[PDB]
Order: sequence, then structure tokens, then C-alpha cells
Amino acid sequence: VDLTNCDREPIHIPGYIQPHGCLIACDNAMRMVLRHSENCGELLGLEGDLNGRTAEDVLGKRLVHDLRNALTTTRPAMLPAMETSDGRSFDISLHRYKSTTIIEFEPSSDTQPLGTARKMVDRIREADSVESLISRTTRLVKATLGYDRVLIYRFEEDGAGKVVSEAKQPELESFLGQYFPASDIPQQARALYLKNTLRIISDASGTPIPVLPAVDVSGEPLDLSYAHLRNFSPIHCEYLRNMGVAASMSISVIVDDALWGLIVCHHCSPRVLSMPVRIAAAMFGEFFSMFLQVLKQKRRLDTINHAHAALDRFLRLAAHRANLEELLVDSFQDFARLIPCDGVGLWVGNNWHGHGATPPHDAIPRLARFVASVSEGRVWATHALSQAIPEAEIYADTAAGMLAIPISQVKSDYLLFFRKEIVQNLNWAGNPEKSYETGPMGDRLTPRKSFAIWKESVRLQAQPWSEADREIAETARIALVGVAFHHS
Amino acid sequence: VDLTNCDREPIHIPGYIQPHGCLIACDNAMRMVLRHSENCGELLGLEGDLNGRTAEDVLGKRLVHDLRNALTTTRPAMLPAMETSDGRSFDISLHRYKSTTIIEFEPSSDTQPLGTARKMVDRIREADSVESLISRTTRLVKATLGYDRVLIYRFEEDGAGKVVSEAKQPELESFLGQYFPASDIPQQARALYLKNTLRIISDASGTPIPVLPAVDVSGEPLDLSYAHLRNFSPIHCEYLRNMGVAASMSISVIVDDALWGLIVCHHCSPRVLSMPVRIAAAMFGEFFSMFLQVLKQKRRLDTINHAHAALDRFLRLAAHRANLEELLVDSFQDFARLIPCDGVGLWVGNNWHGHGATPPHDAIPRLARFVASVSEGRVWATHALSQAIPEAEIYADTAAGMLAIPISQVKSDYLLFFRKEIVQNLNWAGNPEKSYETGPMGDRLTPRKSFAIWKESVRLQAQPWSEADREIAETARIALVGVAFHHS
Ligand SMILES: *C/C=C1/C(=C/C2=NC(=C\c3[nH]c(/C=C4\NC(=O)C(C=C)=C4C)c(C)c3CCC(=O)O)/C(CCC(=O)O)=C2C)NC(=O)C1C
Ligand SMILES: *C/C=C1/C(=C/C2=NC(=C\c3[nH]c(/C=C4\NC(=O)C(C=C)=C4C)c(C)c3CCC(=O)O)/C(CCC(=O)O)=C2C)NC(=O)C1C
Repeated sequence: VDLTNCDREPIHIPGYIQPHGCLIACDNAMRMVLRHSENCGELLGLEGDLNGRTAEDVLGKRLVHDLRNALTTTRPAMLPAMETSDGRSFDISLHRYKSTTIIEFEPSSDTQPLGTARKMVDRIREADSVESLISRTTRLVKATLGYDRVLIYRFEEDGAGKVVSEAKQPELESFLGQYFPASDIPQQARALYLKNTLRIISDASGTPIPVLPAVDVSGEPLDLSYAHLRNFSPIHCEYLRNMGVAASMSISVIVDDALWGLIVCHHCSPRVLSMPVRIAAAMFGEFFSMFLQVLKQKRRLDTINHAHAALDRFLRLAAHRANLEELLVDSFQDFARLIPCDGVGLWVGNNWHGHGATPPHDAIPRLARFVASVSEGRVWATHALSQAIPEAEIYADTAAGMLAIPISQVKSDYLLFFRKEIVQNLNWAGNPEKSYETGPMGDRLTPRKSFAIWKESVRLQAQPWSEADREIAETARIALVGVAFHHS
Repeated sequence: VDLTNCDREPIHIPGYIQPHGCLIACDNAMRMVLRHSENCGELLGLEGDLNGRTAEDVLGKRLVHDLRNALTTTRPAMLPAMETSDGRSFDISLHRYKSTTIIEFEPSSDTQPLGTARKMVDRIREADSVESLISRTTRLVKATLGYDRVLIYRFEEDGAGKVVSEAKQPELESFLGQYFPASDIPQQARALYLKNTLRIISDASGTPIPVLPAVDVSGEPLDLSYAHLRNFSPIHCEYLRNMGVAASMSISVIVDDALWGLIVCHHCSPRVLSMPVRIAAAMFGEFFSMFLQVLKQKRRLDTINHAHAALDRFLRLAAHRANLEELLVDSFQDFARLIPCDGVGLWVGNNWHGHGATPPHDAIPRLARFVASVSEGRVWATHALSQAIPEAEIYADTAAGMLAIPISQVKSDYLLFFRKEIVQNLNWAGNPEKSYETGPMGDRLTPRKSFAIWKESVRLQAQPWSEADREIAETARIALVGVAFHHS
């Protein structure tokens, strides 16, 4: 695996686990040990090979009975402070996937998992905005789980990631407002992150423990998709080492059954969280996901309500004026309140009126012509104007994205909304002087090169028009075409 | 074509047109007459065959120049009061589809199309609810276009149609609140109705004029998809004759780029609308579609806002009470305000509390068990309970549909919403004594048998849970699981 084939890496079947625990794979109904981690002996105090030997021979009739009764769904069953025949005490993660029972053993903590979680969930459930929930969560998770850095990664439309909040040790460099490309988290990883709520890396520079056998008789590997001990891609491992990150923990933020983003915790020293703390963090993750979902819904409603109110106000004015074109010339800048834009313009009766960051005066008739061509009396929008009009590249720094609203059924009059190149709007709060030590596969696996690659990928492009933007533009079209008809 | 193969009828290529006009098909660039209607001669005053003869030879160099310049999109170009070489005056519908130019001739009216339309659109654009827009539109269209009956057909989720408003002559029978099955308008018709804004039938018992040739050299038929003179299925023709309907006009209501339903006008006598009146009706259709869309959006917002307000109120109460289970037992009936239901129930700590039309007390533990099984801590909903629990058939008249909201992360407590069998809720304002004269293919093509077939198809089923219903239920889940956590 290298930078050429890391996008198709089968990370779900690595045939290795992390040192902080040991793994035993069994048949569908926990009779026979088919696979075991090389370190199974070292931790459980067993000698020789465990494969072929029966479940009750290796663990003990006592424990095997508890595990069978528990497996009653692909969601792993957590079972703390379980006792082996020996007398050693382990925290046990038990799950079943592809008709194979997987049992993960951890040296066992003793704290209240629901107790920690309730404290944390109480402090976020009164948040009245996405921004308030996001900003407090990094701060809160850092204080509670004592990680050196906590980021929230939010996925863009194109799969790119933005760092939307950060709590960190003062000495560490900030990634706040920094973007990373979609390739930095390939599709197969995003699929696993949708299936596993949270994901641990105890030691990025630790020695991986192989699973025996890696491939069985039938030629199948062991699918560690739902196994918390699953080993990390050496590509990501090298990325964390280059950043000075030794340990990580990530929580999946699931909103409307989609991967919205990750809460990602970085530590500069090796770090294992005990099962009870992981349970608490996972439950915090669920409640964070649920509350962000409701807040996302409330904001959409408020945005659309505000647009409806603005349009009602405008329709009430339109009735009292005789000349609608006069009212539009005076009013058009006020429509910038409806949809986030860096500039708005009115093209009415082959005349141009601008406000904010619009293309130059001479460029407008070409655009207007183009809009009349493809619009077909519907809202038209692009985040990449130069891809539609190559000569539009020249003014991308001012207007890289456009949304056109037809304001007349009869004539080709348009209300145009403009967005600057997304690179212009960067409020990046990082250090450009900060250099990173690289490994075998070069400086590609550094936040500096990642950010540079993203910047290249969004050249001459604006912030994409959201679904909310297009809903409001459609409601505005119907309102403006509606009164344009009344005034004819 | 008969009741066995009428669902796959190729209505777009019938090889016939209606008598109230004549049709000439030409090559992609209007050089050569490839096809013509048999009645082309009778109306235009030409002798013999027109096929093979050039465009300029049959129409005249004067007219052919105007038609070419006009065809500058698959949307037909309307051109009233055009003059032939002869001196006769025609209204001309010109369109191009599958690289074939189709020209439709009508004996030409003289009224203002934009004038009529503006009067009508003014009277609907101040409607503040869907119900107000719907009720006034049938009344308005009847008064303006003088049709004997005007219905609005609204398509259900399953493709079935409901008659949601009606203006009619007092002597005629009412179809208000009556449903018809999805098969009464097959998929290929719904596809055409999405492509053609409005659709005329001048005379259901008129003689269809054939197109010559029906099939050309290459073996292709003439696609009359966008032709207003296209002839109707003999199946539908027989349906209208059995109802005593001689003429029809239908307008497509397009909402969020989907076929929402039809404005359908029935006349007991033959009836042609002139091109200028059709243009007006088509523009009224567009504005009706646009205003219903905005009103649909406003109602969804209001519904979701109201739910958010109710939940805030409930969360404010939950803070002041100590015992949440006590509050739920006292309050649960109030959640019936959030989602339209005929009954609501609380299943908390293996205890049942009912309100309205719920299943019997003894049936609840079975349901509760089933819900805990399939729910997996997400909102679960069916409109057909007996399909999931066969023994639930017994109480379908009281509860045929259920939506279950999990109110706890930890225990299997549920808030259950119930809907009666959809047949129970019928506010049908029609005449069951009214019998219909049938034709060759029997009593299937009567509103009485259509309604009977629909009733059979929705037996043991409730009104489906809308997207709005499920959004609110999800927000309620997050609110109730949220405070259940705080109180543990
Ligand atoms: C060519 C393939 C590459 C690649 C693969 C890869 N990434 C994985 C996980 C992953 N990658 C990131 C990226 C970042 N984290 C940061 O903090 C920053 C910058 C500050 C970046 C750019 C992250 C956050 C993650 C975690 C994903 C998660 O835990 O859900 C993985 C899977 C790792 C695993 O096995 O758990 C793979 C494979 N990364 C590359 O950069 C490239 C080019
Ligand atoms: C087996 C096929 C059948 C069928 C085919 C068919 N229906 C078509 C159009 C159409 N059908 C209805 C149905 C009704 N109109 C009413 O007023 C009532 C009851 C009061 C009913 C049940 C309607 C309204 C329409 C008009 C559709 C439109 O104009 O968009 C067509 C196409 C007609 C055409 O060529 O324009 C076909 C084919 N109808 C059957 O009942 C059955 C079984």
C-alpha cells in the first residue's frame, strides 16, 4: 500500500490488531476457536496454538455461557469486569459479523459510564445554536477526556473536511478554519466510520499484533469492521507520526443517517481509554449527533421563515408603488439578506445595477445572455463560473459563483447573486511557518501539503449554493414573477 | 387494446388526431412534408396527397418563412391568426420532437390571452391556505371557461387520486371526496401530463382523423407527445361517454417538479377552446402550480414550528416535575396535537395508557413486543398493521396504522400514534344510487366501479404517515430521549 493504491486500501481486513488488547474469533455459535491474536497467550496466560481447540477448553465453561447468552444485530455487546477460569479480570467486546463471532479482551477500569456521560450531555443539551454546541463540545471533551487536542471535522458537499472548532494545549499548532481534501479520508473509511460510532488508536508508533491465520482454508480474511482493536492503515499511522500525534480517538457525528463529520481527539503521548470511558464517549457522541440534528432543523426553519417575512414585506411595498422596475432598482440590494452572497445585481430591461462583489460592468451582458440561454425560466446556479464561461476566470477573485433568479415570465430580467472564490473568504487561524518531519512516502502526509492540495482543488470556485439557498431562490422567483404579472 | 393491455397502451403514438384541427409533419428543418392528417385537404382547401411535396409548395413561401424563424427547446410555439397563400386564417401550434417538425392548424378566435389570465391569477394570488386556493380555483375556472364540471384531482403516495374540490351544474352528480385507483391514469399518461401543461378532448364521441402514413419506411410511428391534436385512448373515451362527458380539458399541477394532480374540466356537450383561451388557461395553470408550491412550503414550516413550540413547552414542564413517568402519564394525550392521529397511547414500564382510537388493552403487549423487536431505537411506522401482525386485522377499523416513538435510550418505553382504516374517515359527498350506462368493455369504466376497486385496494390500511409526520416524530424522539437521560 502507497499513495497510488491507498484510496482502494482494504482497511476492514488488515489481518492485524493493536497491542492494548487481544482478539479471539469463533464460529457462528461460539463452539470452535478459528482465529486468535499472537498476544492471546501473553495476556490470558495460555501456551501454544488456540486454533482448533474448543471455546470451553480455552476460556472456561463459566465465561463461554455468559458470552453466548449476551449475543442476542451487528452492534457490539460491551461486558466489563469479566473473570477468566484463571482469575484475571478483562473488559470484553463481543460482536458477530459475516457469521463469525469476534471477542476482544482488555485489561480492566472501574468508573460510572452513565455518570460521566450524563454530566457531559447536560452541558450541551441547553445549546441554542449549532455554533454554541460546536464551540463548547471541543472545550468540554478536552476537559473531560484530557486529550492534548480535540477538533470537530465537518464534511463539505465535495467530501472535503473543514475544522469548525478546536481545543488544544497552548504549545500545539492550530488547524482551526483549515480544510483537507476528500482523499485524506477515503470512501471505505467513511463507510467504517458510519458503522462504528467511535474508533481508538492507542499508539501510532506501537507494534501491530498479527491475527493467526490471516487467511483461512476457504481463502477468506477476518473482517474487523466492528472490532475496536482493528489496526490502522500505515498511511494514516505515518500521517499521525508526522504531526507528532501518538494516540487518537474519533467519534462519528451522524445527522439524517449521513456522516456529517467527526469529533477527533489527538494525544502527543500513547493513550488507551478503558471500556467504561469509551461507553460514556459513545453515548455523548449519540446525544451530540441528535442535538446538532435538531439545531440544524431549527436553523433551516428560521432561515426560510426570515425569507418568507422579507418577501411578504416586499410584496406589501410592490402593491403601493406603480413602477415595479423603479422599486427593484431601489430595493435589489436588500435581497442580499435572503441568501448568503458577497454581491447581488439586478439585470432589468438590458440595464445593470451592482452591489458588493459583482463581475465588472462590461462582463455582465455576456453573463445575462448565457443565463437567458440555460435558465429556461427556472433558478440557475453554479459555484464554478469559469467552467461554464471560460473568460469568467479573469474575475474569479470577485465572482467565482453565481445564482440567477428570473424575476419575469415575459422578458429576460434577472436578479443575480454572486460569491467570491472560496480561497478569498478563508479566516485561517494556523501557522504557515510550521514545518513537519516526513517519513518514507514524503511530505504528502502533512497538514501543510493536505491544505495546499485542497486550495488547488477549489481554485476559481465559490462556496456551493446549499439546498436552503435554492429553496429561498425558488420562493423568491415565484414571488417576483407573481407581482411582475400583476403589474402588466 | 382492452382492460388487459391498457396499462401498457402506447398513447403517445396513436396514429390518429381529433377532428377540430389538421396536422402536417415535416423533416427536422421544414423542407419536406413527410406526414399529414387525412382532413388536411378539407380544411386548407388542397387536393390529393401532400406527402413528398415540399413545405413551400403546400403552405406557401410566405408562411413557411415565418414558421422556420419561430422554431428557435421542446415547448410548442403558439402563433394565432396566421394567413395561408389561399387567404384562410388559422391558429398554428408549431413544435419539434425526435427531429420531426409538427405543425397543427386550427380555424381562428380573437381575445386577449394575457388579459383573461391576469384577471384569474389576481383572484388566486391572495389565497393564504392550500384549502382556500383549491376551493376558489374550481369555482373560478368554471365561471371563466364555462365548463359543466371542474374537479381538482390530487395524487396520493400510492398513485391513487382524490377529488379535493368540485364546481358543477346542480343537476350533475358530485365526485367530491371520492378516490380512484392509480391504474385509472397509467404511468405513460402521467409521463405525458408532466410534458404537456394542458390537454383537450373536443368530442369523446367524435370521429378520429388518421395520420398518413401511420408508419413510415424505417418502421417508425409519429410521436404526438407534444401535439395538442393527439387522439385519446378508446379506453378513456369510453369512460367519458359512460359518465355523459362529451368534452374535457385537463391542466397539470406541477409542484417540486412532480405531478401533484390535475385541474380537470368536463363538459356534457362537445367543446373546443380557441388557442388564445388555451394560452390563458395554461398560464393560469403555471401560477396555480407556483402558488400551491409556496403554500405547501408555508404549511410544512407552520406544522414543524408548532411541533417545536409544543416540545419546548413540554421540556419546560419536565424540568419542574421530579417524576417524568408521572408527567408522561398525565401529558401523553397532548402529543396528539403534533401528528394527525385518531388515537395516541403511552407504553411505559410495561403499563398501557390509551386515548382515542387505540387497539384493545389485551392486544398492546404483543404490539409493544413487536415494536421493541424492529424499532432498534429509531421511529417505526406502518399504514398497514395487519401486513406486519396478521392478528392485528381484527381491530383494523379502530387502528390500521401505527407510528412508534421510542421515549427512552435504556428501557423499551414507547409513545404510540394510531390511525383508523382510511375507509372509516371517508367524508364522501356523492350518490350511491346513481347508475352508469356501460359500453363494450363493461362496468369497469364507471366512477362507481373505480371507487369500489380503490376501496378494496386500501382495505385494512390507514392514511400513510407523511414526511412531515416522520420529521416531527424524529424531533419528538430526540426531545423525549433527551430528558429521559437527564432524569436518570
Ligand atoms: C491516500 C490515502 C490517504 C489517507 C487514508 C486514510 N485516512 C484515514 C483516516 C483519517 N484521515 C484523517 C485526516 C486528517 N486528520 C487530521 O487531523 C488532519 C489534519 C489536521 C487530517 C488531514 C483523519 C482525521 C482520519 C480519521 C478517520 C476516522 O477515524 O474516522 C484512514 C483510516 C484510518 C483508520 O484505519 O482508522 C485512511 C486509510 N489519508 C491521507 O491523507 C491519504 C492521502
Ligand atoms: C386500464 C387503463 C385505464 C385507463 C387509462 C387511461 N386513463 C387516461 C386518462 C385519465 N383517466 C382519468 C380518470 C378519471 N377521470 C375522472 O373524472 C374520473 C372519475 C370521476 C376518473 C376515474 C382521468 C381524469 C384522465 C385524464 C388524464 C389527463 O388528462 O392527464 C388515459 C389517457 C387519456 C388521454 O389520452 O388523454 C388512459 C390511457 N383509465 C381507466 O380507468 C383504466 C382502467
